[PDB]
Parts: sequence; C-alpha cells; structure tokens
Amino acid sequence: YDLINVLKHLQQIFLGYQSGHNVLKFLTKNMGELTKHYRNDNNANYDKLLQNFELERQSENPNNLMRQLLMIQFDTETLPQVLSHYLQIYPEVAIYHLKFDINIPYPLNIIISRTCMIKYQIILRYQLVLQYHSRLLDETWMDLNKTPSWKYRGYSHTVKRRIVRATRVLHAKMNHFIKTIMEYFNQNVIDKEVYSLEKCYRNPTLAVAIQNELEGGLTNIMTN
Amino acid sequence: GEIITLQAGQCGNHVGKFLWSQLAKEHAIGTDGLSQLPDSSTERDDDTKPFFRENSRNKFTPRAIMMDSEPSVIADVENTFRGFFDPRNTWVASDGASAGNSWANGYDIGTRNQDDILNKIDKEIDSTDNFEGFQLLHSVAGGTGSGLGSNLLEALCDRYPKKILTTYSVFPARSSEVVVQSYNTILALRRLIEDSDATVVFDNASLLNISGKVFRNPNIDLQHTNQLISTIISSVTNSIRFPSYMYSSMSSIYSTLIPSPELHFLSPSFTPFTSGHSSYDVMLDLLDPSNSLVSTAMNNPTYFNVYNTIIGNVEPRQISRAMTKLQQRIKFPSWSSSAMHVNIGRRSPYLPLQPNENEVSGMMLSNMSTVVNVFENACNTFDKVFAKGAFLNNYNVGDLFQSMQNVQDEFAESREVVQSLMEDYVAAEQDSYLDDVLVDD
Amino acid sequence: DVPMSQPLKEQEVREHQMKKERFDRALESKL
Ligand SMILES: Nc1nc2c(ncn2[C@@H]2O[C@H](COP(=O)(O)OP(=O)(O)O)[C@@H](O)[C@H]2O)c(=O)[nH]1
Repeated sequence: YDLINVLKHLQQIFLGYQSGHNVLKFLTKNMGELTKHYRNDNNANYDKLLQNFELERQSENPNNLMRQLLMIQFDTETLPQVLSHYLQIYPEVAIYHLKFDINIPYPLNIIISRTCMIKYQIILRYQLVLQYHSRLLDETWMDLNKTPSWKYRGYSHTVKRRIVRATRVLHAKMNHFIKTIMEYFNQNVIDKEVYSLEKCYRNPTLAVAIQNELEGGLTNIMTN
Repeated sequence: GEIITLQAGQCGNHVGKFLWSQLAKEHAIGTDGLSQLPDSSTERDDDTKPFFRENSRNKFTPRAIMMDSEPSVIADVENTFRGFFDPRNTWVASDGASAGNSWANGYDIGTRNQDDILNKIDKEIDSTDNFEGFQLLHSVAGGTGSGLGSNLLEALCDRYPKKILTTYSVFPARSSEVVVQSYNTILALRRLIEDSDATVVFDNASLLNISGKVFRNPNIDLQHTNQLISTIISSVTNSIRFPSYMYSSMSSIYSTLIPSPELHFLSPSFTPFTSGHSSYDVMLDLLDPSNSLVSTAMNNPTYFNVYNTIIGNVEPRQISRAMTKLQQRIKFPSWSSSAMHVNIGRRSPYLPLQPNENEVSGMMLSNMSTVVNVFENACNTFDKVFAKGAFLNNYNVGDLFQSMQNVQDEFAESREVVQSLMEDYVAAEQDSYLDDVLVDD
Repeated sequence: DVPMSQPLKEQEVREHQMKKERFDRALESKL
C-alpha cells in the first residue's frame, strides 16, 4: 500500500508538513473571499472559493491520491464555536468556518479513523487561520513599505512619530508575537510528532502501536 | 513565487557561478542542466521551480540574468557551465563596453539603455508563475554596481513598483583605491538606500579570515571565497528550495528580519562547511563575532533584530537551552522589544546527513547597530578628498559629464543620504528615539 | 501519620492522563 507515502501526504495536507508554499498558495487569491464569510450570511457565495479549490484539484499531481480525495466544506460554526464542546477550551463569554476533510477507502480507513480525521481537521483549521492572519500582517508590512502615502516627508515629528513610527512599532510587536507562536507550534509540537511517527516506522512490529501513536500525537497537539 | 537573479560584473557573476554550482549540487540538478537524480521516481521533496526553469525535456536553467557591461564576465560563466545557463535572456551592453570601474560608467549604460535591460527582464517575468521579488548581487562601488546595479534599482522601481527589491552588498575598496571607490560607493548607496527594500553586507575580512582557516591555500582572497560565500548565501532560499513551513517566502521573512526598512542591511554569521555539531552549539557559535560577516571591535553591540535558520540533525531541546544567551548576551532593543526568531531543518536530501552525524549548520543574521564599520569607510573617506575637488573627474560619463556642477552635487547629496543611514543606525539604538512614538500619542 | 502529599510526578502524570482522556472522551462520547 505504501502507507508511508500516504501518511506523509496526509501530514502534508493537515500538519503543513513541508507545505509552506502550499499554504501560501492556498491563501493566494482565496484570501479575497475568505475575509467576507464572517461578514456575510450563510447564503454567501461559498461556491466561488469551492471552485477555486476545484480548479486547483484539476491542476494536481496524479499520484497524490490524498490531495485528490481532499475536499472543502463550510460550517456556520467557526473554530471557537465548534471548540466550545471541548472541556478544556473556553468559549467567548467568530471568523473562520472553513473545514477540510477526506474520504478514505477501507484499506486505509481502518487506520485513518473518523476520530483522527476530526483531529486532523480541527488542527489544520487552527494552523490555517493562524497562517491567514500572519500573512495579512506580512502583506500589511509590505504595503506600509511600498505605498507613497506611507513615505511622506517634511510634515512634522508629531506625525512621523504618531503615524509612521507608531505603526511600525505596533506592527513589529504584532509580528514578533504571532510569528513566535507559529514557530513554537511547529518546532516544539508538530515536528516532534512527525518525528515520533518516523521513529515508529523503524521496523515496527505492531500495527496497533502505530495506530496508537497516530492518535497519541493528535491528542498531544490538541491538549497543548 | 519565481525569483530572477541579476548578476553585476565579477561580483555578481563569479559568486553567481559558484552559487549556481552549489545549487547544482544541492538539488542534484546538474552543472550542465541535466538532472543528476535517478529516473526511478517521479516525485520530489524539494522545489527547484522558483530558481530553475524546467524545460519540456526535463532540462534545467537558472532564473538569472548576467549583467551587460562586462561581456567577458558573462562569457566566463556562460561558457564554463553553459548547459545550466540560458544566454538568450542575457542582455549585453549596446556598445559592448564598460567605461571604467565607476558609477558614471554603468549608470550611463543603464540610463541610456534602461529600456533594453528592462525588456530582457520583463520578457522573462512573463514566462514564469507569479514572480516574487528581484534578487541582485553587486560590488556597491563598482561599474556594474555603483553604476548599473544602481540603475537597475531605479529601473525596477518604476517598471515593477509592486515587487520586492532585495540585494546583496559586498565590501567596498580594500586598498588605497578607496579614495576613488568611496565616491562610487556613496553614489551607489544613495540609490541602494532610497530604492531597495532589504539587503545585507559581506565583509572582505571574513572572506579572508575564513579562507586562511579553511583552505589549505591561505593566500586566497576574493576568488574561491566566492564558493565560501555561496554556501553562506544558500540559507536565504533553503526554506523555499527544500521547503519548510515556518518561513517559506520573501514577504513572510522580511517583516521578521528588518521591521524598520531604512536599516536595510543585515549582518550574517555562519559556520563554513565543505561541499561543529548540536543545535545548542551551532546557535551559540554564531553569537561569536569571529563568525560574523561584518567583523569589528564591537563585541558588545546592540541589536534591532536577530534571526536564525538551522539545517541538519536538529534537536529542539538544545535550541531551548541555547535561548539562555538570547536572554544573556543580546543587548535588548529597549526601543522596540524585539526578540530572536528561528527556523529549522530541511537538509538537502541529496546531500543527506551522513551516518553517525549529528551536525547542523545554519545562518544567523541580524540587524545590528554597530555595522557602520562597513559603510563609514566610504562616507568618511570620499568626502575628505571630494572637498578638495572630486577625484573621479576622469569618469565624467553621463550625468558626471553633463556638468561639473552635477559631479559635485551628486556626490554631496549622496553623502547626505548615506549620512542619514549612519544617523539612523545610531538613532535607532536610542530608547528616546522610539519611546516618544507611543508616549506622545 | 505524617500529613503529607503523595509523590508529585505521579500527581502530574495522572493530571496529564486525565486531561488527555478528558479531551479524548469529549470526542469518544460521540465518535
Ligand atoms: N566578495 C567579493 N568581492 C569582490 C569580488 N570581486 C570584486 N569584489 C569587490 O568589489 C568591489 C569592486 O567591484 P567589481 O565587481 O570588481 O567592479 P565592477 O565589475 O565594475 O562591478 C571591490 O570592493 C572589490 O573588493 C568577489 O568575487 N567577491
């Protein structure tokens, strides 16, 4: 079956394993409609994004069956709302409701259980939303440093301080914090799990142990 | 996200051929454009696309243009490697010439034929998928740098106003010629300072100090050290080429490397390797100024921004421990509360970690205050000679030809722009520089 | 007897497992 390639593909899909260019590719164009869905009704033109994704699936690798089987659905419930059922996660006392899933054939479905798919789905939504916001901030930085209105001269120190430097000081702090979180999540959480799984393929003796680790890692991520 | 590299004269093209060779090796893509990988698989874990164009016959050439005023240099690379270059995208100067190693020379070639260099650049962009910012390498003072590299930045700003301009700057005159090259350096910096979005400086002393310790021929200076510098300038795209997740693009990295763009030049630090160990030590080893690329006496500098990518047999627990010197050793950005950022892994699979290896290598770069030692050399030199009448009156080409008045004004205004860069390096480390930004708000 | 706590690692390990199970059970109960 080549389960290793299959799981590597699954990791490429939901954990962003070696997928930085794919997440940025996903955001490319799509961010334009993504910002509208929490500013619209459930009658929103979800189809436009779904078509963009379908078109990407047309322009796809013939062997990467895991991408071929990948689909996007929309919920009405955004991450913090759906996550309200988790005992450790507190609700607001709502931005994205985009979710991915995969239809798995029985030879694999017995491994790739619905429980792991749900965990993969929710983990990816976290990763995507964080990447989304991180990207908006990065593009904002480039807009700041490209746009002529942001490069004014000879007005006052009051404005150079209150508008330009103030923007850069806040922007940089926003950037340092959001990026450091992303770095943590990958470096000290996801990389460990991908690594652990690689360790478990070192001439494993038990199918179950592998299954337990797949679930193990997903929980380790979710309880972080 | 495609990148096209613009290679200026001997600086750009020699390092370029050494780099494309290093990449030819890292991707097993071939110094002759023929993949070195077996045909046993149609799948890959890398991404050559952004730097190399794949042909219909699975042959490859780099996304690069060699600079036009120095056809003998262009020929050196195109003829030595050939199969791994595409000469049809190369512009050659309209007069087949370079009128001296000066700003006026290349600047005039550029302004006179701005449209022709752009037509070659623009046509290649149309053949690629989503062009990502321009990559330029040059000697700031030279004919292809102070002259044409300066013109390219101006040309690119108007033709491609929506794209990122990133450059590599190498050290200014290393000899008494500085009384001439420092003028070119300053005019060049005016353009680099006003037009680029980001850059970096590579000091001759490190090329040579490393040379003395790494080659068994310690008399090596700029040649051959070009390969050492090409392994240094690899860390810039490894996260793209051997893709990662954390920092996979230009717009996603520059906001982290230099939040305040006027101080556009980074200070690299790198441990050389052939083409020690622990994540803990490779990170810590790069805090030592002897591994820096702008070495000086300031063993206690302040920092505005520090970033590092470690590639190899990475251990996150060791990284956590290495962090102790972030807290103890980096003089804090009292003016902005920045902190160090990192990225990890993605060793080329075709140059894998060897059995029993736990070694790692990587690049630390920083926006450091005390980097004036690679700029003041020109600013505080050309001006004392300039004040007595410019020493470049034998380069009266184009704008310096049109009037002696332009000669003196271009040099003086450029010095003021450079002086702003020097003033900004210093002002930036003062707490009072930015505290008033949010207090009076 | 001495009014003392049982060992700490064990207390934390139990907390980790209970937290992991709390999570897992949030899902096992429907899935
Ligand atoms: N690091 C490095 N510096 C160089 C190299 N070639 C020239 N330089 C430096 O570049 C400056 C002169 O520029 P050069 O490229 O030779 O002149 P150009 O051809 O007119 O652009 C001086 O600071 C030289 O030390 C090289 O291969 N490597």
